[PDB]
Amino acid sequence: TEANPSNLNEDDARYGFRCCHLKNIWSAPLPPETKLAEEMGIESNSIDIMGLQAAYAQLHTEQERTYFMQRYRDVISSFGGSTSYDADNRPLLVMHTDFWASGYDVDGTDQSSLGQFSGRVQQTFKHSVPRFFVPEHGVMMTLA
Amino acid sequence: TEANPSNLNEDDARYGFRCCHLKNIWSAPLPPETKLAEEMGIESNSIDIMGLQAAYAQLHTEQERTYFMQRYRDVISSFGGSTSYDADNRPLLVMHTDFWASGYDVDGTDQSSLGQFSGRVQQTFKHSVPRFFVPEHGVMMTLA
Repeated sequence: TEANPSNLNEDDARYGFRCCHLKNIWSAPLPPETKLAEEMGIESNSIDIMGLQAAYAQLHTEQERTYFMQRYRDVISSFGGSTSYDADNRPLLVMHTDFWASGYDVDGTDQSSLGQFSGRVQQTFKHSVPRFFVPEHGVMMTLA
Repeated sequence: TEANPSNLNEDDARYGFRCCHLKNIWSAPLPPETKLAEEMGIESNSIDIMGLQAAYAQLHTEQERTYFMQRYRDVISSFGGSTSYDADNRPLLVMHTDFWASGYDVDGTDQSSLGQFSGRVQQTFKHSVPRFFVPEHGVMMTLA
C-alpha cells in the first residue's frame, strides 16, 4: 500500500516488486494461519452432538475460505455467481504469455581459456494481445 | 547559401551538410512561427461579423501556407495546377531508395573477452535508376 513512488525503496522503485518463487512444497505452504485444530466447547459432562455437527459445517466454511477463497471475487464464484472487474477494482488481465529462455555456449579458444565455456542465453518471443475493446479511459500495461 | 566550397566549414565540407532527425514529436514541430492566436480589430463597441468571417478565411490561407505550402511549387499544387522543375530551379529527383542496415555479432573467445560481443553491421543493397532521358547538359548526382 505505498502511497507515492517516493515511498518505495531503492530496489523496488527501480526494478519492480518481488514476486513469489515458482510453486513447490516449501514456497507454496498453506497460508500461515491455517487451522491445525478447531476447538468446541462442551458442558462439564455432556456434548451436544447436534452442535458438533454444526461446528464442523462452520469449520468447513472457514477452511474453504482460508485455503482458496480469501478474495471476495473467489467467494462469490464459490456460489456459482460472478463479479465484474469493477466489483473489487481488479485490473483486467488481457493476455498472459509464458516461455523458457534458452541460448548457447561460447567456446573459449586461447591458451588458458581453451576448454572453457560461457553461457549466452538469447530467446526470441511473441506476445500478442487480440483486439480488445476499451470501455473507459485508462492504461494498457504490459509487464514481464 | 554558401558561395564557394571554401565558405564551408571543416565538418560540412568534408562530410556533407547535416539533415533532420527522423520525424517524431520533438523533431517535427510545426514551424516555429506558427500562429497561436489571430487578432482582429474591432470598433470600440461593435464587431463586424462579416469581417470576422473574412478574417477567418484570410487566416486559413495563412495557415495552409505555414503548415504545408511554404514552397512556391506546393502552393501551385494547392490550386490543382503544376510546375516544371525549371520553375523554381529544383533538382529533379530521379530515384529514392531506403533500407535498414543490419549485420551480426562477433563472439569474444579469450580468457577475458569470453562472453563479450562486438557488433559488425554489414548490409548489401541495390539502388537502381530506370533509363532516364537527359533533356539538357548537366549532372546526375547520387547521395547517401
